[PDB]
Amino acid sequence: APGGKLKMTLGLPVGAIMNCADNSGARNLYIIAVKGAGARLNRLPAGGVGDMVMATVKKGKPELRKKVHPAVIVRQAKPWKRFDGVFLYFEDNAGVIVNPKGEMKGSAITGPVGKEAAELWPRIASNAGVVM
Amino acid sequence: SHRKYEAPRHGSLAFLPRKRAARHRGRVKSFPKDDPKKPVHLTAAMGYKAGMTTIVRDLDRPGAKAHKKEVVEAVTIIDCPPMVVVGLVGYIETPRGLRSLTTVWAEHLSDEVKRRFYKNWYKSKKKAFTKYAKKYAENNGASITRELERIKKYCTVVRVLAHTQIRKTPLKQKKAHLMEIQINGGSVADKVEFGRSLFEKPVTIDTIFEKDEMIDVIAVTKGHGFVGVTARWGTKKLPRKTHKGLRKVACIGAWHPSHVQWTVARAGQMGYHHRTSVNHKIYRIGKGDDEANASTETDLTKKKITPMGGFVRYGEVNNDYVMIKGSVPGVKKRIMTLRKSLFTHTSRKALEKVELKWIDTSSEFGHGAFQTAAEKKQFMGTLKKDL
RNA sequence: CACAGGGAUAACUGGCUUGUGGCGGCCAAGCGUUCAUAGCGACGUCGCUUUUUGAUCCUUCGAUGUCGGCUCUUCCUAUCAUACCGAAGCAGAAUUCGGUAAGCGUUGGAUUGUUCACCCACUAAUAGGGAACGUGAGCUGGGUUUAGACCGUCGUGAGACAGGUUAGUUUUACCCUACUGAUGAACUCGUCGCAAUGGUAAUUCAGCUUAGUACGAGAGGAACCGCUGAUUCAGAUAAUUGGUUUUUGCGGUUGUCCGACCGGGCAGUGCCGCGAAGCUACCAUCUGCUGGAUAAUGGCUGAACGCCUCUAAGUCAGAAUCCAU
RNA sequence: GCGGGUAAACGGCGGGAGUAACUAUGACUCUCUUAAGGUAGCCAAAUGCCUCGUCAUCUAAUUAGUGACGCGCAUGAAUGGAUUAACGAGAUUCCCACUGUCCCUAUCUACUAUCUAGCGAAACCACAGCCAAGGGAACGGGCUUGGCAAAAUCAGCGGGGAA
RNA sequence: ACAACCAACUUAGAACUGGUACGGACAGGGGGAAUCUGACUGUCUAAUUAAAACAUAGCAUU
RNA sequence: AACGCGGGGUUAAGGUGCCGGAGUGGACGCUCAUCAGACACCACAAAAGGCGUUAGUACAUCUUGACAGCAGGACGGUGGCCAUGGAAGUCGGAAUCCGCUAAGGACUGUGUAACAACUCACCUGCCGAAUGUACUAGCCCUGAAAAUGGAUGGCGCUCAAGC
RNA sequence: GUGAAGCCAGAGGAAACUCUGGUGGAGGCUCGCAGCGGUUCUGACGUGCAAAUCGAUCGUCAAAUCUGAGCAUGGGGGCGAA
Ligand SMILES: [Mg+2]
Ligand SMILES: [Mg+2]
Ligand SMILES: [Mg+2]
Ligand SMILES: [Mg+2]
Ligand SMILES: [Mg+2]
Ligand SMILES: [Mg+2]
Ligand SMILES: [Mg+2]
Ligand SMILES: [Mg+2]
Ligand SMILES: [Mg+2]
Ligand SMILES: [Mg+2]
Ligand SMILES: [Mg+2]
Ligand SMILES: [Mg+2]
Ligand SMILES: [Mg+2]
Ligand SMILES: [Mg+2]
Ligand SMILES: [Mg+2]
Ligand SMILES: [Mg+2]
Ligand SMILES: [Mg+2]
Ligand SMILES: [Mg+2]
Ligand SMILES: [Mg+2]
Ligand SMILES: [Mg+2]
Ligand SMILES: [Mg+2]
Ligand SMILES: [Mg+2]
Ligand SMILES: [Mg+2]
Ligand SMILES: [Mg+2]
Ligand SMILES: [Mg+2]
Ligand SMILES: [Mg+2]
Ligand SMILES: [Mg+2]
Ligand SMILES: [Mg+2]
Ligand SMILES: [Mg+2]
Ligand SMILES: [Mg+2]
Ligand SMILES: [Mg+2]
Ligand SMILES: [Mg+2]
Ligand SMILES: [Mg+2]
Ligand SMILES: [Mg+2]
Ligand SMILES: [Mg+2]
Ligand SMILES: [Mg+2]
Ligand SMILES: [Mg+2]
Ligand SMILES: [Mg+2]
Ligand SMILES: [Mg+2]
Ligand SMILES: [Mg+2]
Ligand SMILES: [Mg+2]
Ligand SMILES: [Mg+2]
Ligand SMILES: [Mg+2]
Ligand SMILES: [Mg+2]
Ligand SMILES: [Mg+2]
Ligand SMILES: [Mg+2]
Ligand SMILES: [Mg+2]
Ligand SMILES: [Mg+2]
Ligand SMILES: [Mg+2]
Ligand SMILES: [Mg+2]
Ligand SMILES: [Mg+2]
Ligand SMILES: [Mg+2]
Ligand SMILES: [Mg+2]
Ligand SMILES: [Mg+2]
Ligand SMILES: [Mg+2]
Ligand SMILES: [Mg+2]
Ligand SMILES: [Mg+2]
Ligand SMILES: [Mg+2]
Ligand SMILES: [Mg+2]
Ligand SMILES: [Mg+2]
Ligand SMILES: [Mg+2]
Ligand SMILES: [Mg+2]
Ligand SMILES: [Mg+2]
Ligand SMILES: [Mg+2]
Ligand SMILES: [Mg+2]
Ligand SMILES: [Mg+2]
Ligand SMILES: [Mg+2]
Ligand SMILES: [Mg+2]
Ligand SMILES: [Mg+2]
Ligand SMILES: [Mg+2]
Ligand SMILES: [Mg+2]
Ligand SMILES: [Mg+2]
Ligand SMILES: [Mg+2]
Ligand SMILES: [Mg+2]
Ligand SMILES: [Mg+2]
Ligand SMILES: [Mg+2]
Ligand SMILES: [Mg+2]
Ligand SMILES: [Mg+2]
Ligand SMILES: [Mg+2]
Ligand SMILES: [Mg+2]
Ligand SMILES: [Mg+2]
Ligand SMILES: [Mg+2]
Ligand SMILES: [Mg+2]
Ligand SMILES: [Mg+2]
Ligand SMILES: [Mg+2]
Ligand SMILES: [Mg+2]
Ligand SMILES: [Mg+2]
Ligand SMILES: [Mg+2]
Ligand SMILES: [Mg+2]
Ligand SMILES: [Mg+2]
Ligand SMILES: [Mg+2]
Ligand SMILES: [Mg+2]
Ligand SMILES: [Mg+2]
Ligand SMILES: [Mg+2]
Repeated sequence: APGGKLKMTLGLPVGAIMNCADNSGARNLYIIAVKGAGARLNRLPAGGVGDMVMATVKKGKPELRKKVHPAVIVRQAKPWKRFDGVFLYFEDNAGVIVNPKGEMKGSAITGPVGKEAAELWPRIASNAGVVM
Repeated sequence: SHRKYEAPRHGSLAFLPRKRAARHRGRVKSFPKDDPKKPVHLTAAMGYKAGMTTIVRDLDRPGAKAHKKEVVEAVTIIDCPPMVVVGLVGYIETPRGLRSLTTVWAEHLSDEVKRRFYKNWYKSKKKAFTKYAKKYAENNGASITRELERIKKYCTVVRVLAHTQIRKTPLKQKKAHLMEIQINGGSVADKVEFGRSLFEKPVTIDTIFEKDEMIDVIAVTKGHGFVGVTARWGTKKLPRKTHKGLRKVACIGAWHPSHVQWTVARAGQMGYHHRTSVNHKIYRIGKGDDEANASTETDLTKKKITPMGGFVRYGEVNNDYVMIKGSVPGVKKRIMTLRKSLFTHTSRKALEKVELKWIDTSSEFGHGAFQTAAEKKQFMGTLKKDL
């Protein structure tokens, strides 16, 4: 789970389907859990841009489907603000498949990537294009 | 049988008598511990909540993510015209607690503070302190000197009776607020001399507090009326198909105790509670006579703290004001009680020196996009009304 | 299906009992390379508990609403995690056992009415229970389930089944008390205070540094202090962002009516865009203290008992504990 | 009574033991009994208890669903079997769309509730109404022992009155 | 074969134009892959059951 | 202990610190519990264990002097017999006799390519009246964990107001 | 809305019967208003407006459709798409 991450508005609860921003062969990612989630009755675990989640591939390559993968949310449509006071949001929700260590399965990232993911995951920062 | 899934209780029992506050003015229930080695000083002050605004500053916090970068922070503004010290109260120790042995008043009291002693000031004879005023003339103030000497001899706690100059605020109220402010430091004789020298004299809030100081704000919170459990205690809403109401608590107690217990959430009064919020940093103490009290070293535009069009539902801050990081209990126009901190501060967040860079002065009445009227005129150009 | 009754008599709570269920102790053959007692542990034996099920029939049959789930509060400890300690077949790391300990937490889902269970996943941990098998004038009605209906087996039949399936009305509070809030007579009316008593609050994790250092042949690999964040909880607040729109504020627009235009009515807010103010969201922001006394343990001095010994007199330190602030 | 017919009359439709160049099973056989011993089909089906049967598929996870399998407690041929386009306010599973069902609640409108003028019931009621423990008909409002305990009241409320 | 006179509506094509909007209110089907079951339309427990129950045509028997 | 309505006296069971009428009555002991105990029926407790009090058995010292707290000695055949480059008491095993000393074994362990120095049993010597072992049973303690807050009846009680 | 027989015309072919525009206006067909009914909210109400109503949502809607008056069947009897 990323360390040093500041509090931000979480846009994607468990059950959300987001786009796959890398070229691993998956079309989307279906979030089943979040790594940092605590315990609270009835509260769905939720994640924001730049934290690790557990996801399954609903549409994509057959040898990527039917499994559980670690993923990192690279952009979200729910507006949130950083310490600079600017509220920002992306067009869609998207994430990338990674190892438990944080290394991407794919080799390229399509579209922009939120700054939090790039700061917290060096592999995503190296593979990313436009950041924020 | 046991509760199936564990969950913490809703709300706190530490604020349990969720009743209306007994008094509108906030109550200082504890003053900072006295230290005779320190110089004599007042420990509290009063002001009026004007509103909130936004500031930008460079954060000085090594190791933090936002270190040496701009941060946007919400701040609160308290209009603080100088208070007037009008009295002294001496307190002695007793096996039953502290008790006031005596109090001494100034020779002249203003109508602002005299209004506090009346319910029907308009139709009264306004005789509040007329007989007391004669004591300064009879026997060359022998009784006044006697009471001051009694306070010096016996009392261990000295407080000044001070009132607000509410007429300098845009408030429609004319009745001033009066309270006791403890004098800390020095001996009891020093405290008495300080309080007596301050008689019918104004004290400004920059002589009491200073920038980057952590203070406490005491006030009565915003009042809501009779409120159900869902908002009053934050309980879970019952399903949509619930008969006879879903905005409730389903079980309000088991069988065997055979009483509704004090720990069960129930509908009732919400808000208008006395609160002592602590650890608020003073970002700026601006002066009323300063025509650019909202200006900055990096923002040289001559502007005052008041937003464009005035503070919504307050007016203009024409007096000295304090800027407090974050929010404080109470609505606008409320009488705020500022108290010195009871804690010892060692964290770098508490000890940081704050240097502002920009203070928002755009309109509070909408999506204000300009900081000054001159900026508005420059951007828009000439209008039809300018002829 | 009916009636007269029965708590003389069953099904559900409670009561006695505790075989059974659960949880401990004593002994210690044996296991544990070596060694009964680090940790297990046979034969035997002493118990505790009433979250199992039996046994009984004391209360209720002129009726105490019968499962489960949801919601919510509190209590218990036989402690899953968190605090501080002691022991190891404890080099480090990770574990295991035990002590003081119930302050604080103990989750999101697939299948199933479930209880129970088992999987997926997160987590510090996903501990076990009570409160009329807590909680139906709180809900719901999925289960049990009257009357309709189908099947299988049984019956000559009407019909039966602790078998499967489908459909099947969930009433009343305005009384008393309890609780949540709100007034208030009497002691002149006010202002400023005190504080008996009652309540009480915080919680856990992560990253950086320590440090690839202590310890290790090596694989590997702590910690104290300090710094920065985050989870759960609590109390506020609305500068900003988002939601809400009868501001029916401005604009657009359908039908119809006022002869057309202008300006309007009606369609219970005609509809649409924007929309200040107010309310409000971990959907937003701010804030959450330290003193004393201790428990287990670690000690000092020091007898009993010429020696020893933290204890007997005395005394130091010390836990998420207790009492205060 | 006797003797024939009749199942689109009511209805019924069986056990045991060996057996194929390793083996498993048993085509085949040996044997006991019936009126006849379940044929064509179909199935953990609204019919199977064991059972959340076994395999495959659907999911991250499926006591659900579907497709297969069948010594089927207890399927089966007008007590109708199997299939079936179209139809169904019938029961069930999944997918897309959709959304406050939910995360997690917030806000707005009307009418109530609310306060007032007027009018104005009913249910129910041994007496009544604060608890803790004890004993007691083994769950007290009254009894015993303690805690305690201050007029008169309003809006809510659903713990108790085994209402 | 053209001109004149008379008469409603229905359809089609083009240009321009604005808020990229136009069945602008009102009015007004969600759809698909399957399983069980009854063929279908129809009928019944008025006041808890609308169903797979009843009926039906067809088939068969007496 | 059985009952008509009354007065006086005396008792029973039970009580006399206060509630509560009557004793902070008298005598001799026991018990300190960071879960004291105090309830005939009766309203909770056991096997097992612990240096407080008493008791039964046996033992040591009896001045020739106990346990605890101390210095010193283990002579001399003795390379004994088997074993060996080499282990003379201290690799391997069966066995340790004494002429001069209150006491010293072919030796209790240490050391060691063989040794030696060192150590123990024991005692002449410092001292100085009570000592060790195993048991028995009184009180107390551990064993002794449940759910609203709580009950030797309550308060409280410790040279008892407990036994 | 769909568009059954019957009918007109034109295309093929060899025949016979194929095809294509139209016409037509059948069906216990279909969407849907009134009527009739009463599925779900297990909504309102539940000392009600009401001893069965109210709202939304639903089934059917050209025929086993809905309905008036007159008449018949009368209690172990009637009547019953049960
Ligand atoms: Mg909330
Ligand atoms: Mg309901
Ligand atoms: Mg504003
Ligand atoms: Mg009985
Ligand atoms: Mg038992
Ligand atoms: Mg053991
Ligand atoms: Mg039992
Ligand atoms: Mg019974
Ligand atoms: Mg009964
Ligand atoms: Mg009864
Ligand atoms: Mg009841
Ligand atoms: Mg559930
Ligand atoms: Mg314990
Ligand atoms: Mg532990
Ligand atoms: Mg607690
Ligand atoms: Mg979790
Ligand atoms: Mg029970
Ligand atoms: Mg129950
Ligand atoms: Mg109830
Ligand atoms: Mg009910
Ligand atoms: Mg229930
Ligand atoms: Mg049901
Ligand atoms: Mg039935
Ligand atoms: Mg059945
Ligand atoms: Mg059913
Ligand atoms: Mg139904
Ligand atoms: Mg207190
Ligand atoms: Mg080393
Ligand atoms: Mg709030
Ligand atoms: Mg807005
Ligand atoms: Mg707004
Ligand atoms: Mg609107
Ligand atoms: Mg307009
Ligand atoms: Mg118009
Ligand atoms: Mg009109
Ligand atoms: Mg409308
Ligand atoms: Mg808007
Ligand atoms: Mg010592
Ligand atoms: Mg001591
Ligand atoms: Mg067969
Ligand atoms: Mg079939
Ligand atoms: Mg079968
Ligand atoms: Mg099955
Ligand atoms: Mg089938
Ligand atoms: Mg099935
Ligand atoms: Mg499902
Ligand atoms: Mg299945
Ligand atoms: Mg199947
Ligand atoms: Mg059969
Ligand atoms: Mg059959
Ligand atoms: Mg046949
Ligand atoms: Mg059959
Ligand atoms: Mg057939
Ligand atoms: Mg079909
Ligand atoms: Mg009312
Ligand atoms: Mg009235
Ligand atoms: Mg009466
Ligand atoms: Mg009681
Ligand atoms: Mg009892
Ligand atoms: Mg009782
Ligand atoms: Mg009663
Ligand atoms: Mg009493
Ligand atoms: Mg009273
Ligand atoms: Mg009510
Ligand atoms: Mg009640
Ligand atoms: Mg009653
Ligand atoms: Mg369209
Ligand atoms: Mg429709
Ligand atoms: Mg049908
Ligand atoms: Mg009929
Ligand atoms: Mg009915
Ligand atoms: Mg009936
Ligand atoms: Mg019905
Ligand atoms: Mg007499
Ligand atoms: Mg007498
Ligand atoms: Mg006595
Ligand atoms: Mg007396
Ligand atoms: Mg005495
Ligand atoms: Mg005595
Ligand atoms: Mg003691
Ligand atoms: Mg004890
Ligand atoms: Mg008794
Ligand atoms: Mg014993
Ligand atoms: Mg003893
Ligand atoms: Mg006691
Ligand atoms: Mg007594
Ligand atoms: Mg007594
Ligand atoms: Mg005695
Ligand atoms: Mg039809
Ligand atoms: Mg109708
Ligand atoms: Mg209803
Ligand atoms: Mg009602
Ligand atoms: Mg209706
Ligand atoms: Mg609606």
